[PDB]
Amino acid sequence: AVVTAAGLAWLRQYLNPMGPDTTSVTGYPDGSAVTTCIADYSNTFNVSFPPREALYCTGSSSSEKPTLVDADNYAKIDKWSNYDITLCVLALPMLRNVVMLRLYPHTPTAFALTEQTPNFPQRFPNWSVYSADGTRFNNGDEPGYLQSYVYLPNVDKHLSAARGYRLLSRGITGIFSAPALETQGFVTACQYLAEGSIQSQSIKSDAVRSVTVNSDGTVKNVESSSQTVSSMPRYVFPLDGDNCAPSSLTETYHQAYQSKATDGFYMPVLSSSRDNPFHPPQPRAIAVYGSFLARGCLDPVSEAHEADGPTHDIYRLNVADDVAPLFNTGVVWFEGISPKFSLKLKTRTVLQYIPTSGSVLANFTRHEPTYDQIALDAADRLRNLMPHAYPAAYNDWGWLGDLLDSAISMLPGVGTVYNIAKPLIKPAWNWLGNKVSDFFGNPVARDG
Amino acid sequence: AVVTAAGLAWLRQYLNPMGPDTTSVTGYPDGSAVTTCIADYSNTFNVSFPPREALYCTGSSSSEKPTLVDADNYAKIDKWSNYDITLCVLALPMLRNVVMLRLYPHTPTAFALTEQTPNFPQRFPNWSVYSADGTRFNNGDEPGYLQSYVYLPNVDKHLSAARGYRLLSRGITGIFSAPALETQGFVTACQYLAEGSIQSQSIKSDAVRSVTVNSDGTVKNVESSSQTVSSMPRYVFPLDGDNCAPSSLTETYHQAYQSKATDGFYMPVLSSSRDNPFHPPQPRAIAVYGSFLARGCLDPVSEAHEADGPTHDIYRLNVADDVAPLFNTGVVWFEGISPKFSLKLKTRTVLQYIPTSGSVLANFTRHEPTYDQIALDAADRLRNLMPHAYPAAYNDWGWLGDLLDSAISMLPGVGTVYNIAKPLIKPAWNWLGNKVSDFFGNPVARDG
Amino acid sequence: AVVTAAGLAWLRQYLNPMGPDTTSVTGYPDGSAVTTCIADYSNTFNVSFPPREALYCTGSSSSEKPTLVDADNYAKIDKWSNYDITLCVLALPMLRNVVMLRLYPHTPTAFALTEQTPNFPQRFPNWSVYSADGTRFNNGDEPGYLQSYVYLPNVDKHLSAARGYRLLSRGITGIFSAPALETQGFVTACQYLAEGSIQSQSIKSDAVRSVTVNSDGTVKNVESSSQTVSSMPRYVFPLDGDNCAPSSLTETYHQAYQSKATDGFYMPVLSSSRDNPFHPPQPRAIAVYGSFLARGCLDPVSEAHEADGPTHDIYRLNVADDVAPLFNTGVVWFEGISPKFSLKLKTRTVLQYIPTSGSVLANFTRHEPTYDQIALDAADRLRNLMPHAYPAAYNDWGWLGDLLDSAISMLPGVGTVYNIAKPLIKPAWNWLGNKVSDFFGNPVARDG
Amino acid sequence: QYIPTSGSVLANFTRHEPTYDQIALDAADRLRNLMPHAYPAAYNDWGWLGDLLDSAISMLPGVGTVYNIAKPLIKPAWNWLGNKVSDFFGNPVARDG
Amino acid sequence: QYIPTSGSVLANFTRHEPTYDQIALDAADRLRNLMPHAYPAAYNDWGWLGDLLDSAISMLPGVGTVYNIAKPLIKPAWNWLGNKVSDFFGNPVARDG
Repeated sequence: AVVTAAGLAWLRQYLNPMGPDTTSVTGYPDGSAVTTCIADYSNTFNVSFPPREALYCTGSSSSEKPTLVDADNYAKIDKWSNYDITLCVLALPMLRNVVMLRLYPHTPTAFALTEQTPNFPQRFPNWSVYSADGTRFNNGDEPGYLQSYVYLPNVDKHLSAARGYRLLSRGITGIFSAPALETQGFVTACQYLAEGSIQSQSIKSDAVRSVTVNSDGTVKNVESSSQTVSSMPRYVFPLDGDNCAPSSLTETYHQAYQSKATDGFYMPVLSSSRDNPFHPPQPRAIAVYGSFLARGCLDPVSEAHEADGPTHDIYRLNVADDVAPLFNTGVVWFEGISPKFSLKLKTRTVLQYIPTSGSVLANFTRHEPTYDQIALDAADRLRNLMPHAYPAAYNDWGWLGDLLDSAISMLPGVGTVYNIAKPLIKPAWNWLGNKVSDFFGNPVARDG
Repeated sequence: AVVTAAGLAWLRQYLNPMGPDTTSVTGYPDGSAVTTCIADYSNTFNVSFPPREALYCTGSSSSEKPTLVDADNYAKIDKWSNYDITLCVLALPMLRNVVMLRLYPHTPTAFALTEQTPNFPQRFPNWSVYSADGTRFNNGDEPGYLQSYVYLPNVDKHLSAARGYRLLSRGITGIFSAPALETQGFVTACQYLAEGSIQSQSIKSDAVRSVTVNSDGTVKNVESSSQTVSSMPRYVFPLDGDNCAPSSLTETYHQAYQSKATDGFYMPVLSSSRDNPFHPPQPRAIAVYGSFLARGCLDPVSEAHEADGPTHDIYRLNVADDVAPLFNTGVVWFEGISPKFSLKLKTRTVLQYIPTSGSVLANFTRHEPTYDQIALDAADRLRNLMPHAYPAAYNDWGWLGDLLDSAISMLPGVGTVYNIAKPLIKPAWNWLGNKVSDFFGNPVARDG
Repeated sequence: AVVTAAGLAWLRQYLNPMGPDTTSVTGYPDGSAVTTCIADYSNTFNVSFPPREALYCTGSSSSEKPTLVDADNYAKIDKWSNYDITLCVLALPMLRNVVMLRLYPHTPTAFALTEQTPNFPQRFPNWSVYSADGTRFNNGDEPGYLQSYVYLPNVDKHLSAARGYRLLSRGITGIFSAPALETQGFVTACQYLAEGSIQSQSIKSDAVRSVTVNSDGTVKNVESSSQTVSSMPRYVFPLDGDNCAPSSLTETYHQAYQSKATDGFYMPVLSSSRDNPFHPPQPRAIAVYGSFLARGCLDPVSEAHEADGPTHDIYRLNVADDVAPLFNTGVVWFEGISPKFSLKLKTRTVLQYIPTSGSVLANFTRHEPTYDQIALDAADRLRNLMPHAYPAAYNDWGWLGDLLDSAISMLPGVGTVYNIAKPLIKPAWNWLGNKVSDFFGNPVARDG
Repeated sequence: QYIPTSGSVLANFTRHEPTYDQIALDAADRLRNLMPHAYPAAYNDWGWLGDLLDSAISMLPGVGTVYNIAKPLIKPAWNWLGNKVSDFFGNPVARDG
Repeated sequence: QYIPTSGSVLANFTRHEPTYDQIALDAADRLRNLMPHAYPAAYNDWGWLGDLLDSAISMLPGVGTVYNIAKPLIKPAWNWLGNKVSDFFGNPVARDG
């Protein structure tokens, strides 16, 4: 009838993963009655304009031979560094490979993805180049953008030795800095559910064509093996790359966060469901849904045109991982950024494990099978009205917890004891104009 | 603690889509906090016995060459027109192709479906013929039935330009008319959940057989490529065609609607779940599950008989669409209908969109992120006790809303303020015998 | 506002399927408003050490020729019978093939499964031998263990003639007996959700290699058909075979049951969800997920190494069935058992059907569309705190129903009438030490 | 606003709200001659608008007035160059950007 | 206890509980000289420990005491060979194994 302490702690760490008060770590309040070990991974990365030494090509040049550095095509990327640039970060719900960084000479119209599988995608300190025409880059082409994955190795090590897992919370902080008189730029951030699933794309086989012209050998096996079959199963994400441009995200989602570049960002990615069950680690190749070209059976056609129906393009990422289901995909854009910028990415990922017998995690187990329906219902309440992101320095929200959680905890059903906690009003998160008001109307003076 | 106005409006439009009072259009009460545009499609079609000009063949005759009219096999269909006929309408949850019309010389024992993919399925004004032996029809065969799809083009246009969608409500009205002294016939209607999913059927490849008899060429590649693989993924519906006969539906479902033909029908198709999340438009080829023939591994067998296990037949519809998940499939039968009938089909489909930037829908957005748990719980309450259909003229139900919704709104939990609203009794929808009583025992005198 | 009688009856039969008081049979309290027929299957089997006549080989020896008895390799199994043995029972949610029995010379480190598909898996009275090296057994090998499936034929007959089905409850009782002075041994039991799904493994095709050396025939079709495709779809269970050892299960799950062998076991398998919808009978080949070997795209690799990514091994069971989704998988181990033991397996499976018109089930229908939200919420409450198993003789629990169900029925929301029913404390199910206390602290003196 | 043509796209987004309000139109005619032609780009969500400015101006039109007095109205001074901005009721406007 | 090194495995299992308790440390220093060096293998879950022994010893340290008297403490006799074992408060210890 009242929210417990463990439920409140879980709610605070779920909504504010990188808050200063979040020191203790608590599990999901479902009373699973299983031996669990909760792991907290805090990582920091300093991303700036990469040098030539950490830049590789994804084209067919690096097909069999391993990663190849740029053959001093770095002059074009220096030309990029002449003017302002754009920096996209894309946080898919993958456990390792927490975010994908991408660098553009200028803001693109869409989050494009190469149709051919890239060769040797690079972890964060190294980058991989992609051409301007939306294809993989070989030496001598025109570079279009740079891409890298921010990888957590300890997550991989611990996921190997676990019966099951579930993501408890994840937050990404974007401390931005630039030289004086070069602080111009804008930051946008948005979360939305891209519910991926295990799917296989439709591919075609090859028909054999043998013409035996021998006097006794005249088989002439002209059989048509060119039928339509299913490819290897992959975990495909329905992220709308064509609608991932910053302006579309701002005008589509009301909780999207916009501010000046110097404010940075702080995205506490949120789950889209109220139940968070354990899952066995099942890494798979990740892919992203594209769009279809041939209408196929979308119009009255014949049998032969059934096969080439609305088959959506699947973009292989050449990255294997197991994803946290029902968790939002985040995307932030830094537009018009000075090329000599500096972004301190600080990611906190807290997730629960069921240890395997004889594994390392078995030495850190913790028996807290606490249960709290009120906390879960409050999270389901709050999911639809929290902002998608906050300024990087906006931690330790006063309204959270003793007011916001308390105010939202008595709507669920009528399971309420205290008559009235506090009236709740619609906040206005206008960081660009310095007219920010919280959920209770109290103003937010700038703390940074 | 009390149902809001928006929740009541959504509930009324969800349960009575074609009610006269449903003028305003309201979104799903979940407080999605997204920019949405709600589109209402009202369409009217006059279906009667088709002439020869609008009748095409689905057989291999129209394989490469486009649709072929009947080569004056129309005499047999005129012979159909000599006696009474049967008219089935099947409303699958497909967004476009709202219903499938089918014309039979007499009531079939099951809703059969051709094993081979039909050639050029026809939109409503045109029809396609299928043979009497459950196969596709070429000229010179014996026609078994006629089939057509009722297509909504504006739905396709708007679905192209949308990040996401969800079906809000759908209703189908069946105004029936016939010449005087030819009003005999019966109408049956039933809704049931056919939860489709993306599945691929099991097919076989072709083994190459090359016999090189040359003096130096004696390779003899006899390799067996004839293995079992997966076909193209399709959205498959588990509709029980073998159990779709009118009598079985009447004796299986208590809420099934039965009446005289002149009463018509009015089916407000209902969702089977309480959550209606947005989904990205992902059109796919539609198919229907059949039944298996070879038991396979249902009995102790060897390895070689693993492949030919219980593989269910999949009937390709040669139609591509994206379906509304968790929505009931409706089916109505008009049995013993005079051949010179006239059915006015009136379909109302209201569904929500997330507009894409720069699209047409962006000019009609409407920001109403209202939330109402009571309305959703009331819908979950009511799903299991509303009739599957009503007579075509039975709109503007008095019991709905201020009594039925109010009576059902205080069961959910104990979140109740008003002590007692109105006692609820079991209705008796006996339209055949004119002994209809509503949910509160009040009689229903015939209004048409 | 109060739990009905039908809801209480369903809850009692769901939590205590084999209780003495469970005489009447009641359906799921969801008010489906469908014609249903509830079938109760009670079966008894006497499993002991099999004789040579009922022992077959799974290897390639019995590939085309049917099941082959052991060519008097039974001396090694007699050597097994010299010392103590181990007996595992694995209750997957398959409707028929209720349990899988397995006999080991000594406790294994994991629940291994053969990589090659076994030939002719045997129903319970017969067994099939598997080698000690985790491979199928031919005559002359080293036997590793024996395996059999306990099959219910009436379930198959009734599932054939049904539109839909759902499992209502399932319980397995393990009455254990042994000769005097040979009662040593231990019993362990554990339930956990292994949420299976329809998946297809990644396989490879065969590239054709034709070398035409004729003077005019010089085609040289060297085309590479060796691409990666999807195999036949199968229902795959993510049961952790590597973590199914008894000790790991005991140390992982708090509700796992441990006792002496003579106590037997009684596992009332429980659902993992609160909704139990009807499903059409769709038998499929069953398989079990293994583990992957090649990391593949888990590390930065090229395009050619995308295919051999983290592809998990899929172990075909060569058994076709339709499973009850969202139901727990049970596993019990009898360790250190005297070889001349005797286990009376008593399985009770109660499940609901929607009869097909003209079928046998249509003669036993029963119209009880009762609805009870409180009972379902109470089941969701209780799922996480009931023991996974009880001693075989521990039926008719006093605490159940008028106390435990009543005590748990007033937590859900605040939909509560009676002020306080009874305080609930944490039970201690220490059957090994005879210090068992129930949910209310009352001791449990040994009744057997 | 549009009047949709039959069979056009707009016909799928119609909305029947034939509401009438003479007071609002008269208030707009009142206010046209005293609102500033422009504001700083960040000066949205004016506090004085609506519950004060519209209310203050809504009782001048004719004598169709119910509430005796809403709020006195004074002449604002929109001096953005010198940071001496005062709204229609004399309250100062501190710089929000 | 460990202080994890950055990037090590232990860093994934840290736990922030900087609790401080002088009374517990003083009680341990109190108790070190009067606990038996060993017990029978089956003699776990001592009844006297904690709510009596720790409580009885927790009010000797200094005079930082709130509760007037917890329980008198007497000299135990751990004679396991002769089955005449008495705990710190004189209660006998019947053989549990």
